[PDB]
Amino acid sequence: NVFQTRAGCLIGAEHVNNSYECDIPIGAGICASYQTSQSIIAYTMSLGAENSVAYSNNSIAIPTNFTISVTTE
Amino acid sequence: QKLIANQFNSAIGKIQDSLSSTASALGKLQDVVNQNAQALNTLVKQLSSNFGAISSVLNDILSRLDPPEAEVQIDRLITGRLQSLQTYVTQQLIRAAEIRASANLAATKMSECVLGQSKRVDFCGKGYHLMSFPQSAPHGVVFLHVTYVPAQEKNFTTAPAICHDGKAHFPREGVFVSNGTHWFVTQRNFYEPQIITTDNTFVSGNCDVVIGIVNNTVYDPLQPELDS
Amino acid sequence: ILPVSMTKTSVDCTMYICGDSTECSNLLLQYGSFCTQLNRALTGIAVEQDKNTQEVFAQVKQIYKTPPIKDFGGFNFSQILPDPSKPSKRSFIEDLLFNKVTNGLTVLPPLLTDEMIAQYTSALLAGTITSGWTFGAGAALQIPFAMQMAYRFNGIGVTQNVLYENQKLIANQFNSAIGKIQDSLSSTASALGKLQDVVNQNAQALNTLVKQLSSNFGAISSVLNDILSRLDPPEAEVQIDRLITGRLQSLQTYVTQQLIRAAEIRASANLAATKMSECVLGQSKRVDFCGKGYHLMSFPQSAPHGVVFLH
Ligand SMILES: *[C@@H]1O[C@H](CO)[C@@H](O[C@@H]2O[C@H](CO)[C@@H](O)[C@H](O)[C@H]2NC(C)=O)[C@H](O)[C@H]1NC(C)=O
Ligand SMILES: *[C@@H]1O[C@H](CO)[C@@H](O[C@@H]2O[C@H](CO)[C@@H](O)[C@H](O)[C@H]2NC(C)=O)[C@H](O)[C@H]1NC(C)=O
Ligand SMILES: *[C@@H]1O[C@H](CO)[C@@H](O[C@@H]2O[C@H](CO)[C@@H](O)[C@H](O)[C@H]2NC(C)=O)[C@H](O)[C@H]1NC(C)=O
Ligand SMILES: *[C@@H]1O[C@H](CO)[C@@H](O[C@@H]2O[C@H](CO)[C@@H](O)[C@H](O)[C@H]2NC(C)=O)[C@H](O)[C@H]1NC(C)=O
Ligand SMILES: *[C@@H]1O[C@H](CO)[C@@H](O[C@@H]2O[C@H](CO)[C@@H](O)[C@H](O)[C@H]2NC(C)=O)[C@H](O)[C@H]1NC(C)=O
Ligand SMILES: *[C@@H]1O[C@H](CO)[C@@H](O)[C@H](O)[C@H]1NC(C)=O
Ligand SMILES: *[C@@H]1O[C@H](CO)[C@@H](O)[C@H](O)[C@H]1NC(C)=O
Ligand SMILES: *[C@@H]1O[C@H](CO)[C@@H](O)[C@H](O)[C@H]1NC(C)=O
Repeated sequence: NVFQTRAGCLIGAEHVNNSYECDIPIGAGICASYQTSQSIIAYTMSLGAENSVAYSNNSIAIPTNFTISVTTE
Repeated sequence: QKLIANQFNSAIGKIQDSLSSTASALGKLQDVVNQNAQALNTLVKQLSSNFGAISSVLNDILSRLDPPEAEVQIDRLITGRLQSLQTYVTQQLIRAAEIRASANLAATKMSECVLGQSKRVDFCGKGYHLMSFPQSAPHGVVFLHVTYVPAQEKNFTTAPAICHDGKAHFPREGVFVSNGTHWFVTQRNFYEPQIITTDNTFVSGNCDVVIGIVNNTVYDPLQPELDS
Repeated sequence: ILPVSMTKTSVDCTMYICGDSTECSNLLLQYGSFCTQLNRALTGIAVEQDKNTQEVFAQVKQIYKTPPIKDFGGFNFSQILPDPSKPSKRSFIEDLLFNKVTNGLTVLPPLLTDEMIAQYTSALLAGTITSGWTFGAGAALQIPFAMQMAYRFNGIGVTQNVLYENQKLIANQFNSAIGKIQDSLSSTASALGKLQDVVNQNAQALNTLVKQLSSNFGAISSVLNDILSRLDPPEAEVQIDRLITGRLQSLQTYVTQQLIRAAEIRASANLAATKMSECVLGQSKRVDFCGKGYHLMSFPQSAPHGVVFLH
């Protein structure tokens, strides 16, 4: 059970064909994470989580309601 | 006003538990301290190393040895222990210049984001910025950026002008929209439709050159005033 | 154009200083934490080198993606919108940017890969167009394009009737203007002078850092074993005292550079992420911050260890 990355031979984690957000960055896009029999897995990460916007030359989207957040820095 | 008070207040509360149960929120400040201590330790331990010299302690090289020994030995200590400083010093200067770069950033946020209202997008944190509350922390400052994030969308059909009499009209502030019958000028960042009268619009030229214009009756505030 | 990251290197101190010896590596235990406090130095770089590119490019929650039906009112983006016909989808202008650019020493790969980057700058650039700027302050809001430009004029004080009435003629002033770049990118190898020189300066140091292995430092030879092999432990001490000193002193000279230079990139990286935040995602009011003239919008394009804004 050994994986071959771009970064190097990664022993001890099972490749996964899903793609989730990054957890422990390894290299060349391969991010390991612990998710479950809970075994360290290594999987190509999703840059973001994909979206697509419906653009049409006459159509606009106006927020009807808002929030107020508070974000430490 | 009242709703907003709560959305404020609640948002205040969560911050506490975003802290009280999580120390890693302070990671930055937490590191700056560590890296400091992490230096001194690494610096201190350098006292123990022999740098090739035949003992760690100076006295025991002093005592045991004849000066023409001690001299040549004590150099290795010095030259080593010396060089250990220049490492430790340089690390500071380089590091202490980084802080200086992050101080000059706070002194900016303090000035712009607190004392003013910042127009710089995502300088004050994601979303339109409202105000900021500094809070002191050990060797560092913590800002509470109160930001305005819009929420619930509705699609609309929008057209950039209106031919009324064949002149155009463009909205003075914020877009035209329609929900499918009644065209509405509105302000952009919040949905507050309004019937379109001349105070909302300003004429420019005539139709054709506009691209996407749409018919409508642009209401006339005056005219009913003439019912007499 | 701006640098963003520099090549993440790593140098095992122990091996460089002392290549392949049980002798040599027994002296280096005495000099103490040096080796072990270098590798911590050169990591602090390699960490942030991936923190930079994290901060510049990924400011966006989600990867947006373009609509397959391109109508912007005449503005022709196919130049900058990505290419399915490459293996990695990089819009035309993104590729010119690639071509025009020219002992224990490792080089690590960048966390985000030059393909992934091209997804971000194909998101920003793709959410800039449909969503206006509102995707920076929230979740994107589809808004027609030419009903955006009307809101990037009021930013510069020109009132929007100067768009819809000029709309066409602008599109050409635009659609053309995009064209010139290509030549000016293809004609001029000094367009990239910034990025080009960063990458040099690094590989300029190693080639200097490597030649050090060839130096006497007053010692008899630069082959660390020929001392060891020919000459005896009570002798080879001193002779190897020097090399270990020099070759070490030659690290610090190199390590110090990086920390100094990396802090420079670190400074140019923030300038990006400020543009990329303010310039791209907003409409920047800071005179000549986003380029000469009243600023309308800006289109990021990735480049190797760099970023290229079209203002
Ligand atoms: C606008 O949004 C806010 C929150 O995003 C809404 O406030 C909440 O409304 C629900 C019921 O609609 C209540 O149960 C919650 O307690 C409210 N929140 C708070 C903090 O009190 C508000 O109703 C929305 N208004 C509209 C017109 O959609
Ligand atoms: C678009 O919005 C307008 C504004 O509300 C609607 O016109 C009025 O809608 C209210 C809804 O409570 C009715 O009571 C009024 O009678 C409507 N005005 C007229 C003159 O009929 C309109 O219905 C909305 N259209 C759509 C398709 O949503
Ligand atoms: C808006 O309504 C006007 C009516 O004033 C339309 O203009 C007419 O277009 C037709 C189409 O050929 C012509 O036959 C008429 O002569 C035009 N009117 C006049 C007074 O000459 C226009 O097409 C409509 N456009 C929109 C976008 O609603
Ligand atoms: C947008 O511009 C692109 C180039 O910037 C145009 O692409 C050319 O299209 C013609 C067809 O009319 C082809 O013969 C050329 O080979 C294309 N050029 C390249 C480099 O591939 C495109 O036509 C324009 N389209 C729009 C809608 O503006
Ligand atoms: C405004 O300026 C632009 C360029 O500065 C002018 O655009 C050109 O105008 C000439 C007219 O002599 C046309 O032949 C060209 O086709 C225009 N350029 C393009 C790309 O279409 C424009 O004419 C100027 N307007 C005025 C009223 O002087
Ligand atoms: C990924 O998918 C391919 C084909 O869909 C399959 O052959 C391969 O075993 C999968 N890899 C993992 C780690 O599941
Ligand atoms: C707007 O219209 C699109 C049509 O593609 C739809 O997917 C989207 O959910 C709509 N948004 C709202 C808020 O109704
Ligand atoms: C918008 O695009 C549609 C394509 O469905 C086209 O029919 C229409 O004329 C366009 N109108 C504007 C204002 O762009």
